[PDB]
Amino acid sequence: GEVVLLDFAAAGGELGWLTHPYGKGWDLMQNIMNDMPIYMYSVCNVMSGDQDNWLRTNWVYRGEAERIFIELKFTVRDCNSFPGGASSCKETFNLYYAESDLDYGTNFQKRLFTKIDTIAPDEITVSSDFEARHVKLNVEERSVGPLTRKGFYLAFQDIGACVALLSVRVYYKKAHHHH
Amino acid sequence: YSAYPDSVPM
Repeated sequence: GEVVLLDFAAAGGELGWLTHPYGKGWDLMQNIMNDMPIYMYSVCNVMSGDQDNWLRTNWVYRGEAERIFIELKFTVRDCNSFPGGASSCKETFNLYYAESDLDYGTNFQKRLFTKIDTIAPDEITVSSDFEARHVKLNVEERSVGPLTRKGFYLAFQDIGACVALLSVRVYYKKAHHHH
Repeated sequence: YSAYPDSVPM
């Protein structure tokens, strides 16, 4: 009974998301070391200390969806992997959304976005596991609604973590019927 | 530093 509205990993990086600032913040990457290609948005500016990097989805038409479920899969590297990053490095990132009736296109205005939650890893990836290609994939799900406008965006804010976002799946549950 | 091993820009 689920209807999928957005599926980053299945789209092969063709979804055309928006980054702000463009360049040096979140970057679209692929890993092809495994059976299935892996796609991701990732950032790792853990030494600077003044990071405010944003990632916004394409516009998603809501249709009949009222409550939307947002499933994220991601890795976070241990801040202790980076020497002298005690104050600059973080281990969380933030999830936001915005409802709208039109597509704003390339105009990203973070002032229109509402925070859903801080997203934190149950498992951090330490250096030895990173170097051996054994990353720890975390899964976090949140829901919001009822939605009331024609469409919505999700956005992701990085504040100085070493984070790879590998899956973003948004779905709703079809109305229950009495057989 | 990199967030994910063997990742290459698209």
